[PDB]
Amino acid sequence: STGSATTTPIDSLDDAYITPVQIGTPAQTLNLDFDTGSSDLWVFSSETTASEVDGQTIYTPSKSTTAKLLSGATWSISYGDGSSSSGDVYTDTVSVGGLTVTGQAVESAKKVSSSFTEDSTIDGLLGLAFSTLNTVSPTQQKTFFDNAKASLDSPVFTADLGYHAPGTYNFGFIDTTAYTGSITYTAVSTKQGFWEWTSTGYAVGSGTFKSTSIDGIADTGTTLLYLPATVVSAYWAQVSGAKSSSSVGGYVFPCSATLPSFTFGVGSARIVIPGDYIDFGPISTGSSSCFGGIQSSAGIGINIFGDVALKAAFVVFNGATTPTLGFASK
Ligand SMILES: N=C(N)SCc1ccc(CSC(=N)N)cc1
Ligand SMILES: N=C(N)SCc1ccc(CSC(=N)N)cc1
Repeated sequence: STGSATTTPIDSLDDAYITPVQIGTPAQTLNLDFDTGSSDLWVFSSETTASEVDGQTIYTPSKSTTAKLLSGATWSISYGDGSSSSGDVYTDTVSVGGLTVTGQAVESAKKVSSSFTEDSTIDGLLGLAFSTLNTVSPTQQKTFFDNAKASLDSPVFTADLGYHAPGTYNFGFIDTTAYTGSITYTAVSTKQGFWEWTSTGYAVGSGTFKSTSIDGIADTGTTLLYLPATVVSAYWAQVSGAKSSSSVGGYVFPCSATLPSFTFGVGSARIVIPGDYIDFGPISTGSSSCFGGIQSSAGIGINIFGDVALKAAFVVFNGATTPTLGFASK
């Protein structure tokens, strides 16, 4: 089997991407944030504290004839931005782009933090990291991908995120029309539960490539590209007037600037992030200071190849017995 679903930016800045997901019988369609940096499928629901729901579509398990309460199971998770959510667990039928899993753990939120409430466009998360990170207790649950894998034509999924445009998540096949050139595969460590890999270096604009190992994670659930301070300083030094702002929380730059590209290495291959992809727009409405899309990972404890990087590529998440990642230009 295979599945194929379109993923759409939530706003004009590509702050996150949502993908429609069918849950239950009859189907209830929710728009979820597919997150290769976590491993829980959780949804706003009829159980969510009423004051914490503001415009999201909810899952109502009592209206699904295939929903079953997973007795005694609870979950609780935190995200890189300090947001969090928690609740109880059902199993139900979940379909993505025509691919169906029965018995998928659907984590129903009883509580969500304010940043989830305030974002009406995201109805929950669909985790695609390794199932060892799943938070359900006392019996850990498998991700949608893990549950689907045995049925898939090939044990892979692919991320093809758009820049200010829709893109695609495919399960079970590699669309050879969706990329240029070849896919370069690279080793993954699963020891932290992430799609963790080592980039072979970087270049800024038309500058020379610096060969240096950069360990980090392929994370569709993080918006920006977080890299070591040395790398990020080298990038922003090429932008007149750019500075690191302690009060804003990162590098900012004049909105009048034209940004240079940023290249990262995948083995001997090179993925080029166009400069425009690094512009995250005014720091506050009406400002002429703009927020940068490449930020320091110092203090986060890991480098993160988030959407800024991934959207410049066609990315294969190969979930064979020894997982690997693939990257192609597009
Ligand atoms: N694990 C560590 N000690 S590094 C801290 C860290 C790890 C992962 C993320 C992204 S989580 C996500 N995409 N839901 C953010 C921060
Ligand atoms: N806690 C605060 N000082 S402001 C909290 C807050 C953030 C964002 C908005 C606009 S998005 C919306 N209304 N859903 C409204 C309130």
